[PDB]
Amino acid sequence: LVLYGAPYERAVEVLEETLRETGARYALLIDRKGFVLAHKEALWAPKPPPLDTLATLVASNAAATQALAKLLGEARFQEEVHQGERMGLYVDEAGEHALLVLVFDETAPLGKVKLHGKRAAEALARIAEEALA
Amino acid sequence: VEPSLVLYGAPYERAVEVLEETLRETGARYALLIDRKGFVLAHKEALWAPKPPPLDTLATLVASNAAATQALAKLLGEARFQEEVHQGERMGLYVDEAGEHALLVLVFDETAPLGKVKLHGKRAAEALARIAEE
Ligand SMILES: [Mg+2]
Ligand SMILES: [Mg+2]
Repeated sequence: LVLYGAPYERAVEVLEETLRETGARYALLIDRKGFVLAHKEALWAPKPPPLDTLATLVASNAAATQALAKLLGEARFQEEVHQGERMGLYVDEAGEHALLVLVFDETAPLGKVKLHGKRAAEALARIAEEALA
Repeated sequence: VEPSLVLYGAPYERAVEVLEETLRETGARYALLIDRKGFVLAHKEALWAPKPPPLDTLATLVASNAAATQALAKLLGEARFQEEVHQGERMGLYVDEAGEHALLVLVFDETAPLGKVKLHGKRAAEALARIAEE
């Protein structure tokens, strides 16, 4: 998967609107190998952790949790939320081959992270499908 | 190797009562307390639920994931994640710390609302942390 030109612009605007609606810090669209396709940071937030590193670790986790999903009777998980004391991550599918990642702190309410995250994942899935066909 | 903690006698009965209560309040299928090596310390299944998947394998895989996501937690400034939800189309899993060395796991389907799973799951995990610490 590779986005450039118009579809890239469109994915970046989705990530921008998603950050405004959720109050999350960083939003990324990544492939399942961990390659960053697009990313946006909230102006107010500090410098993120290295985002390629974050993406590789999220893609490792997505491959690894499939065995557990299969034990529950499904090919893979659709979404996962990992909460620390102060930081959390929401990961959702953007179609078959990509993942939306949102990194948030206590100032994003989780309900919004998940609601606008789902919506963003669907918009990104259309972008990704249209760019792949 | 032995478990990080083993329960017996009254702590055990009390951990089992937490698990049964949590199943009733949440509508979840299976409720387990496990350690970070994958041993099942206590488990309870809802009377209506079918036979679970192999619960020793479920605890092992949850424990493997709990080790593996520490690098990602560290990257975000945390020693490890404190709670995780893995959501499938129909099934889900809620994992929460029960003190330093044990994890509460709840396995649910769409008949358990997620807001109940999390609220009663967090209460269970705190009651189990106490049982564990002592
Ligand atoms: Mg999804
Ligand atoms: Mg907790």
